[PDB]
This record gives sequence, C-alpha cells and structure tokens, in this order.
Amino acid sequence: GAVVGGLGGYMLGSAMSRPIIHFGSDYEDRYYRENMHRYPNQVYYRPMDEYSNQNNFVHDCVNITIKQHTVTTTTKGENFTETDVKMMERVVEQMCITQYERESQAYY
Amino acid sequence: GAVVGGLGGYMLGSAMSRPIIHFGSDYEDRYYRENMHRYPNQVYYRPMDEYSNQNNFVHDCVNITIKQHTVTTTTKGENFTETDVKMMERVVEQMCITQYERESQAYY
Ligand SMILES: [Cl-]
Ligand SMILES: [Cl-]
Repeated sequence: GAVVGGLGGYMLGSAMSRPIIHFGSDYEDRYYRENMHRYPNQVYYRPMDEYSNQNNFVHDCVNITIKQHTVTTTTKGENFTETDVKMMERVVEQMCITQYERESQAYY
Repeated sequence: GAVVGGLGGYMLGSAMSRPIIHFGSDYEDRYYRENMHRYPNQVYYRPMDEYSNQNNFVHDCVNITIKQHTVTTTTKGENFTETDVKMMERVVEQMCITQYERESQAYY
C-alpha cells in the first residue's frame, strides 16, 4: 500500500504476459516457472520525451519497478506456492513434535 | 499483524533452530535450503493437559501454526531471496524493454 520515494513522474504501464525465460540450470529453470507469478507483470517508466536512448529508459524502469515491487505489502500466504506449502507441512510438523517433547519434559 | 480465528487458548512456543531437512530431489533439497528462513521457527500449541496422545497435539499445532504464518503480513522484499532478485532483474528488464517498444510505437 506504501509508495517508494521519488515515484512522481513515473507512469505505470499496462500489464503484459510475464515473459517465459529459460535457464541453463534445471533448478533456475523450474524455479522461475513455479515462482514467476510472484514477480511484476507491469513496469514503471518515464515519458519518452525524457530520453535519448533505450538504455537509460530501461535503467530507470528496472530499478524503480523492482524497488516498488519490493516495498509492496502482502501476506506470506500469497507469496507461498504449492512447494512452500509442502515444505512447511514438513518443517512445522517436526518443530510441533519438538514442542511436544519440550512440554512433556517440563510437563505439568 | 492480524490474527487467525480461534487462536485463543493456544500458546506460542519459544524459537528453535529450523530443522535441516533433506530431500530426494535435488530441486527440493536446494529449495528448502534457500527458502527455509521464510518458514516459522516457533509453533502454536495447546496445554498438555488437553491431550491423551502426541498425534492430536501435533495435528492442532501444525494446522493452526501454518494458518497463522500464512495470514501474517509482510512486504514482498523480505519474502524474496537472492535467487528471486536475480529472476526479477531478468524478467523486469525484458518487460521494461517491451514497454519501451510500446512507447516508441505510439510515440509522442
Ligand atoms: Cl501501456
Ligand atoms: Cl517453549
């Protein structure tokens, strides 16, 4: 809900399909596939009349877009994927078991 | 900052070291390693005197602990890891490039 500093003068583009990007490592390749929805699908940018080259336009766009995405608030639930749910059920169960042993030890 | 329903009567345990869990698949194995800090390191539980077996204690603990973790609010930045940063720089740059082409096309 907050806004990163110095965002005045930037405009928000219309959504686009998140690019399908492939990676060498199978890890990164699968990771992106399962997590891309967690990244933006639109970017912030300044008026064309302010630039003389693509590079500077892109520089500004990438940096402020990532910063704004980063400060954007959200619950951990929407940030978690199927994989995370699976991971948590496993770790929380082991920890819930550790808590049981703690309670039993110092019982009463 | 919010609280999941029916949390009254549950107590929050003290933190513990998140368990190191290994997986068959190298993907899940590496994934957990890089993302475990995103999961809880403490669990909610009810008084020992309310249970007759470990299973039910653990059942309650796991389910409400995950639900409470899930509703917990946070910015996307703290949920992102080194890998995510890398992913975003790549996807946002391509999209920032698409926005440049859109602006150039309908220029002025
Ligand atoms: Cl647009
Ligand atoms: Cl404790």
